[PDB]
Amino acid sequence: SSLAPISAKDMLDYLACKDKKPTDVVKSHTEVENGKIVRVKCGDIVALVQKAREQS
Amino acid sequence: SSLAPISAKDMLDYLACKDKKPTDVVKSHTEVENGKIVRVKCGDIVALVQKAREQS
Amino acid sequence: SLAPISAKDMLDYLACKDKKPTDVVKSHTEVENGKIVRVKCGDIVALVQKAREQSG
Amino acid sequence: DISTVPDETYDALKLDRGKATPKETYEALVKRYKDPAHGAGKGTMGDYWEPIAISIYMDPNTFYKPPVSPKEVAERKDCVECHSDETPVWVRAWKRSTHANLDKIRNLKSDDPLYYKKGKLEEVENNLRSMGKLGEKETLKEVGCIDCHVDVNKKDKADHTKDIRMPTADTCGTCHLREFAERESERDTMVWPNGQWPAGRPSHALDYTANIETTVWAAMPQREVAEGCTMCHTNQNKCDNCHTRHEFSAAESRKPEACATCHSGVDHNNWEAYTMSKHGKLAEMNRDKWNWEVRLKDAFSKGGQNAPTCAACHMEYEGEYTHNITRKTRWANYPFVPGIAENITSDWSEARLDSWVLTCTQCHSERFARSYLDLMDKGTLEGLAKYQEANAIVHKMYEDGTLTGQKTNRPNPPEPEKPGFGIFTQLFWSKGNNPASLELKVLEMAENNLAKMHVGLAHVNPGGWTYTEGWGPMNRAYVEIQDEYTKMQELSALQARVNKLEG
Amino acid sequence: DISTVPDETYDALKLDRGKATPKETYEALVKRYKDPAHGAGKGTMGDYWEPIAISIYMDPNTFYKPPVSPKEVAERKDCVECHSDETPVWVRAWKRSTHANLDKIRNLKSDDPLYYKKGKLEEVENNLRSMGKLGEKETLKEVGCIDCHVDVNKKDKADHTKDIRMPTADTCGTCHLREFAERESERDTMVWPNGQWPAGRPSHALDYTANIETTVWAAMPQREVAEGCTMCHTNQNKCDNCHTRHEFSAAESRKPEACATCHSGVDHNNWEAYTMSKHGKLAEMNRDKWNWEVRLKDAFSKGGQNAPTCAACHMEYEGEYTHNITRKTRWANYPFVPGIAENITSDWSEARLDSWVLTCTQCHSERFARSYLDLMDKGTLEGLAKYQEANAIVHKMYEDGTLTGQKTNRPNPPEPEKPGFGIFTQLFWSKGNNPASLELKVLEMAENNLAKMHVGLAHVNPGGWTYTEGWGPMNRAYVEIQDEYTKMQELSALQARVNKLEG
Amino acid sequence: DISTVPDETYDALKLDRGKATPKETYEALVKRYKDPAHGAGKGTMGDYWEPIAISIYMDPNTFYKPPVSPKEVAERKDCVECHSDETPVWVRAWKRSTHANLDKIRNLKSDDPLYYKKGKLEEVENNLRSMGKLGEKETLKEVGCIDCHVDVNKKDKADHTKDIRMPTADTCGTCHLREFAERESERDTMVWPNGQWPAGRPSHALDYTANIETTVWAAMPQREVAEGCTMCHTNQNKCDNCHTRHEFSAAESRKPEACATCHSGVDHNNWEAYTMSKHGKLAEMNRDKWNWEVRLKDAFSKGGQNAPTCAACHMEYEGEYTHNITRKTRWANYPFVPGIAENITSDWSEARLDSWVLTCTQCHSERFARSYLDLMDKGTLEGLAKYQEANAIVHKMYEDGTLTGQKTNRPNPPEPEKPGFGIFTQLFWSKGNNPASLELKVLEMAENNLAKMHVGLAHVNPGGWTYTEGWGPMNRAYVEIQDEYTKMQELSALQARVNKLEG
Ligand code: HEC
Ligand code: HEC
Ligand code: HEC
Ligand code: HEC
Ligand code: HEC
Ligand code: ISW
Ligand code: ISW
Ligand code: ISW
Ligand SMILES: O=C1C=CC(=O)c2c(O)cccc21
Ligand SMILES: O=C1C=CC(=O)c2c(O)cccc21
Repeated sequence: SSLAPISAKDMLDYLACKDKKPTDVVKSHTEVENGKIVRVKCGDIVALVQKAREQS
Repeated sequence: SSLAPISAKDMLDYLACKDKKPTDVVKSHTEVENGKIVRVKCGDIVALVQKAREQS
Repeated sequence: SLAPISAKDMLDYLACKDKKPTDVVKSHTEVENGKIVRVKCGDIVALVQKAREQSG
Repeated sequence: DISTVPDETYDALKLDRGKATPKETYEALVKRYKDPAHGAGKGTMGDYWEPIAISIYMDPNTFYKPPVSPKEVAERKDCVECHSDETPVWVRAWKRSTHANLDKIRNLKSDDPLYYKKGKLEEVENNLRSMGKLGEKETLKEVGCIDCHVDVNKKDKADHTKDIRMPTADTCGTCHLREFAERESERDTMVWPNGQWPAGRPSHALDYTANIETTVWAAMPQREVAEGCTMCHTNQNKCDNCHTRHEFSAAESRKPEACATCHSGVDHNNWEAYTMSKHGKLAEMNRDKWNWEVRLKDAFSKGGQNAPTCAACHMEYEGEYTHNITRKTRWANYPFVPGIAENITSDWSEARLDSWVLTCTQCHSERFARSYLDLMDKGTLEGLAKYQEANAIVHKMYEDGTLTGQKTNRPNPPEPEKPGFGIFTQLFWSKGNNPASLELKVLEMAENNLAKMHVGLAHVNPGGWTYTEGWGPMNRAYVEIQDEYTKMQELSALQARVNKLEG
Repeated sequence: DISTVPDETYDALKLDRGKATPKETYEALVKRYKDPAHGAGKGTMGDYWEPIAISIYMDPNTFYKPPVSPKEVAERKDCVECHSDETPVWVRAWKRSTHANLDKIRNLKSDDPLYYKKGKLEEVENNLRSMGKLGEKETLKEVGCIDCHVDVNKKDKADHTKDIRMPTADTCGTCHLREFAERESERDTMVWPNGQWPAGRPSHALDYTANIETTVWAAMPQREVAEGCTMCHTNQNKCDNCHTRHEFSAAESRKPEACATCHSGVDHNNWEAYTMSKHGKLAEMNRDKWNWEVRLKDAFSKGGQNAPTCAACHMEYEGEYTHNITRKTRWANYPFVPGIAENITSDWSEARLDSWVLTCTQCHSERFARSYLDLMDKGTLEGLAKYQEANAIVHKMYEDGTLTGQKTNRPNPPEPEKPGFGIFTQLFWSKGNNPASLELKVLEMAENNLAKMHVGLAHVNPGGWTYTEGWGPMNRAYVEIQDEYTKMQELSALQARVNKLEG
Repeated sequence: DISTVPDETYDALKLDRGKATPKETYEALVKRYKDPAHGAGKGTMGDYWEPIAISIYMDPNTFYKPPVSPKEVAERKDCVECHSDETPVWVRAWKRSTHANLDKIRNLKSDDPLYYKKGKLEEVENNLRSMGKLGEKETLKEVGCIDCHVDVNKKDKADHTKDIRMPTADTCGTCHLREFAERESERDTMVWPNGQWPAGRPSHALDYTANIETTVWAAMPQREVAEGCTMCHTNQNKCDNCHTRHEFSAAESRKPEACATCHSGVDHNNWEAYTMSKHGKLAEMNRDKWNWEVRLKDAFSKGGQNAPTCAACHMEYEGEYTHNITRKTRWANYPFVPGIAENITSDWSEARLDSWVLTCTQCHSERFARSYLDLMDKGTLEGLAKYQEANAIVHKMYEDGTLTGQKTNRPNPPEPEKPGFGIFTQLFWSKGNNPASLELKVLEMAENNLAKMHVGLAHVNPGGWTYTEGWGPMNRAYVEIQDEYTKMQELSALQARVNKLEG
């Protein structure tokens, strides 16, 4: 079947969190807000990816 | 003398109507109307070209 | 810090080197009223020398 | 059996590898190759377009017929004699070709690096003997004009007005069954797990099918313009696009310049990116020190090649070089295709990623190779996200109907294309405000700039995804999309106050 | 008599082919060459521009004078010795040149493919004796610095402050009268039936005249910018633009790279289109297998050339290779020129079309050659119609005065240029809203994109008229012209309602 | 003493030229090279960016650590054996290199043009003896993997997980102290009189420092995009960007193609401008006639080179060729930099102009050389003035706050960048209407078009500053800036009348 859509900003935050603990926080590779790079908790992005994979 | 001006769409419809009967219908090479390629009757394009040949 | 000089003035200065102050040359960039602007060498050289004294 | 043909090809042809003979395997390939259900013919939209004069050479199996003049009959030698003054270079190029000097291959000693051509010469004869084209002990003397253009190893008369044909891929496959099966294997190896692309695509085996199955290619009236696309999509029909006629030099096809005519442009600048890379510039500086005549398997050892080429990087798979160039594809040049980015972390892509590392570890280290390939994947996603943010702005206007002339002057595309937002048809057809400036700008932002960004990342040209191509133009597209969107919002707010004063 | 010079050249010079001596023919060529009425001098707009430092080398017959330093007198041998360290490569390049080794040509046997240079050596000596440059028993020793830069076959001292000259075309024509007459024949062969271009243009014989007769070239104040155009238009003045100084290699001029510096750019990308074609990429892969020293007549047989080059396609006419490159021009690169498209079906174009087919049939067949040339003609007309529809929109606004800033901020172009719509001056001069964005965009749509489309069609680069160049950008220009036109229409309708509320 | 190192280098290092030994000079160079105060390390903004996988190869002295696998210890011969199958081409390229065949340099006779390499081999050994790297009677056997990647002239075992290093510039300088000192001299020779650029910049010695000290390079989140900039700024860290690994061919670095990957693009098209010039096209036609193996000093005499290359023009200074390419810089590619134009007439610039004429006089005359260099300077100012007029229009709108979305949707740049008008950060970062279209268009008008204009002037490509690049695009940018300014003024005037009707 067709794979569930995932935005490229989410793919990068997912790729940046590989081999890292879910509580680790990394900088987004594309998002910038209030003059700073948006920080992404690794537990949230992996959860956002897995919730889309289960819909496939 | 100077040659009479002929639009490129008329040049293409004339070349598509060469060695063709005046009643034949060919496809335009550039025009599209109402979501379909415009059909040009060969009698009309040759008449428009011949009226330009006599003005040269 | 060096004093700022517009590029049109640099060109008019190069065209007035080894020339009399009363000589008039054509600008290399300016066009007004459908003609190239003529620049008197006495004015452009004076504008450069007043900028040289503000340099270090 | 052909050891360079994957299992998926025999499985799709209902053949057993052990018992399949060169004649039996060839017949099964031609059946699917010439089947209109598998892409042959004028395609599904053949009722909307008609061929032109040059089209008989682009798709010979569908449109070609021999010329009415001259009305002469000729033997094998009569082709060389009459055409020695009708096509003088064609005869002189054929004379130097290996096809006319087969005894020059048999007398090559075992120490000369070109001894591998003798094994293929015997294999070529091996494929013909199974088909009953020559005796089991009779040797192939030459490959003349009558062989390719009429019938392989013909000994009798041929009519120039009835029997002349354009040598298509199957004509080349009669003798070169190995290379023809490897290219046709692309229909079976290039299968996407989530259906991102049609099965067997993108590939040289279905480039003509993809070309004629493009809606805008059949719908647009400018047939001479659309046939220009066909000239880059003729690998399916003929096999002289890398080793050209009539020299048919294998050393020529290995050079990077053979891929330049097709794999270059605003939507896939592989030639521009590779040449400007260190890999390509080294190929331009050291092409006089390399032996291009040796095969790709021996190019790094017996050829003295120290920089990678298009044939070396793309035709290699797990240490073997075949005419299948799809077994390592992951991104397929267009990152915006749905499912391509989401599949880059799958085991399907990771297996092909390891296959690419195996190609680079022939020179670099595995740590260095994977260090840059990770940059290619993440760098491509960084560009993809830049387009997705700009596309959300233009797509919002499309659903809101606020695009320029969207509701006033937006004529329908030529049949059989349906009107849409940011469709490929708008790249080669335009009328009125269809497409709009914002609609075309964001379309090209992905179709052209984002693609050239990934190409620059895949072919190590730093400027190819930073300043010159990719991130540079995408930044400009993002800025101008934001600028026009804010401008049109201000214009809408200004027009809203005018409607208030009139109501 | 020179058998490679057409009848129109002798007829225009009032000379009889049989009785005309090399001395009489040379004087008649120089008379027209240096006549200000035939393009020599500063041109009709010479009162608007003044030369710069580099202009003495671009137009030597008008501006060059010997330098005041040094004040030394020199013989023939003193030229080589002192310049061996003042201009070391010029001396070292000239020694390597054939001009310094003329006895090396006499020992060439008849079996050597370069024996034709001996016949030209004797022809050069034969022309010099007709002019009274040496005794009938004296042999030409060498072609030294004093020969080209002072006087041919000078035997006494020369003053470096009085006798030094830049060797112009007539200076080269003193010895090479054949090639000089062939180039000068372009004034007489290139005559358009309906006056689409000035007589003798476009041609290498009047490229400098065309440059100085361009209004913007004389009107613009940026002389250093305009003189850059001159650097591509110096074939009329000097003859070292293909076989450069001081090697003057005939093998160099036959290579495609010799035409690249001039025939390349946004309005005529012949170098980009040819190289990216299969013909050009084949020339890049096989340039080590070809004998560039052999002449073009033997290049396809005795030179081993299997792909066409710039010199092979354009200098050939009815089987003979001459320095006249105008006898096969039909489109002249710019399809939007009035009368060019309507003349493509005339007997004048059809005769030159048959002359092009004769060039193609040296390799391809006549059916294949005419099949693509028909694509080039129709494809150019298909692109031309795309511009004509977009030009009608912008020209519609110009006559209506609705262009941006047309009535508020549109200053006149620099004298002696008259204000107009979409003029060539607006490409190199701009002030205020003169030109406008739409006006410049549609101007570039024809001057740049439409021109590059035909170039891609004429030089078989499929991407050159589809995705990358030609139809690609023309499609975008059509979209952006339609988008801005609809926007300005909506802006005008909104402004009309404001005037309604104020009335 | 190194005779090719300027006095300013020894003076800046507090050393006396005469008595300083190679060991003493090397330690002083490495001290400043690895000093974070002189550009080493992560830079002043190191807390804003983190390295990626490829960064351990881009800046090894800051990020590189040996790989955890394999965990084996190896001698010299074990490097060649195991890597003969792990990186087979790396071994085969090193075997062909001069580093593996040092006895081939000692047996070179005096008649061989490559005899100068023996003097460098003896000088390399002389530098190592001062540093205690080999016996006073021991000859350098080879330059193996363990020498560059572990320690120079190592005789015992080495741990693959602890002692493996990436050969940085100082690693190359242990043996090649001359070329390492010449490159590091750029920190001291490139000093601008009014501080137009930072001291020692632009130069290959501080290209990585300039890269990491760029605000947008550290602020932007797209590390894979920003690291593409790093790949062109690695000359400071490693020395294999011209003579690549692992052949390290001096003939390769002399070719123009070695500089193409970095000196090419939208802001500095030096490769595009040179190649399309007559100088470059001659280098493509005559690269088979030149002996690239001879040094640059002997390239014009013993190499037969008649056309200039990148290394010949830029590494030359007063007749000597060194790795310092800054002692003749005048324009520094970017004419819009404050103080650059005003400094072009100073004695500092005029002295370097005279140094360029000495480079040009190798072929041309001083009159011809100064004639075109006068065109380059005046032509560069003519383009600069065109941008200055257009920048005044956009800068007026910025100060007036009338830019699109300047006060409504203009988010701040990523830290530590402060918001501004026409800043370099807006080329690689954009969000909302920051930057605006006019703001980015005038920025690119100078950063890209004006820069490529001067490059075309400096590298004699006539189309590079007229039609295609430079004046062409600058004209379009000027037109479109003028058009949008008139449109927004009319839109502002129309909006003012709406507020009048509402008041
Ligand atoms: C049987 C009559 C053949 C036909 C049909 C085709 N080829 Fe062939 N070719 C044949 C042999 C026995 C050989 C020599 C052995 C070998 O495999 O090399 C060749 C040669 C070639 C080559 C090699 C070029 C070189 O540098 O040695 C190429 C690249 C080639 N041929 C291409 C080719 C193409 C494209 C064909 C279809 C049009 C084709 N060949 C048909 C035998 C026969
Ligand atoms: C008489 C003093 C001459 C002048 C003036 C010029 N040329 Fe010459 N050239 C001359 C001779 C006797 C020859 C040898 C015979 C021949 O083949 O022409 C040449 C040679 C050339 C060549 C070919 C060199 C090669 O290696 O093939 C070229 C391309 C050439 N000449 C060009 C040329 C130009 C551009 C001149 C004006 C600067 C010029 N020639 C003047 C004799 C004389
Ligand atoms: C580019 C269009 C050129 C211009 C301008 C000039 N020449 Fe030329 N020349 C050119 C080519 C491509 C060739 C090769 C012709 C062939 O058949 O291979 C030549 C040849 C010559 C020669 C012949 C020398 C030889 O073949 O040995 C001569 C003597 C020559 N050219 C001289 C010459 C002169 C006098 C010119 C100014 C009128 C001139 N050339 C201009 C390309 C071009
Ligand atoms: C054969 C494939 C050619 C090669 C090789 C080159 N050119 Fe060409 N050229 C060719 C054709 C069929 C045409 C158009 C014919 C027509 O009907 O107009 C052209 C056109 C040009 C022109 C304009 C002159 C003309 O005859 O139309 C120029 C100035 C031109 N081409 C330049 C050019 C250059 C620089 C080449 C080497 C890179 C070159 N041509 C090669 C055919 C062929
Ligand atoms: C001592 C073990 C060395 C180290 C460390 C480096 N190089 Fe070297 N190299 C060395 C010698 C004795 C020679 C002989 C030739 C010479 O000119 O000295 C070389 C050779 C080169 C060359 C020229 C090769 C050629 O074929 O001309 C180059 C361009 C070169 N070396 C570059 C280079 C670089 C980039 C280094 C750091 C990675 C480096 N060398 C280190 C000895 C030694
Ligand atoms: C003209 C309108 C053209 C048509 C109808 C056409 N091409 Fe092409 N082309 C490539 C990508 C495609 C695809 C996509 C993949 C698929 O559907 O199978 C289609 C249908 C198509 N073209 C038909 C690629 C792939 C790039 C990559 O790196 O993966 C090519 C390589 C390619 C050659 C090509 C050329 C040659 C220069 C031209 C002018 C066109 N195409 C035009 C276009
Ligand atoms: C700068 C402003 C320039 C001027 C004044 C100029 N050129 Fe050019 N050029 C070609 C076409 C022309 C013509 C047209 C034909 C005619 O009227 O006689 C003129 C007046 C002209 N230029 C003067 C062509 C033809 C293209 C083709 O394929 O037929 C060239 C080839 C050509 C060289 C050239 C260059 C070199 C790169 C440059 C920078 C310019 N021209 C600029 C331009
Ligand atoms: C990406 C955002 C990039 C950064 C951070 C960067 N480069 Fe570069 N580059 C050149 C000019 C500069 C400068 C200017 C002078 C200085 O401050 O020292 C900086 C800080 C810089 N780059 C860092 C030049 C100069 C051109 C000339 O002729 O003088 C180069 C050559 C150069 C290589 C380069 C590349 C390689 C292709 C890329 C992709 C970038 N830079 C991106 C850019
Ligand atoms: O060229 C194409 C790239 C992506 C794509 O989706 C596509 C398509 O859907 C139809 C025709 C061409 C293309
Ligand atoms: O370069 C030119 C192309 C077309 C044209 O019409 C023209 C022109 O009319 C005057 C100067 C140059 C040109």
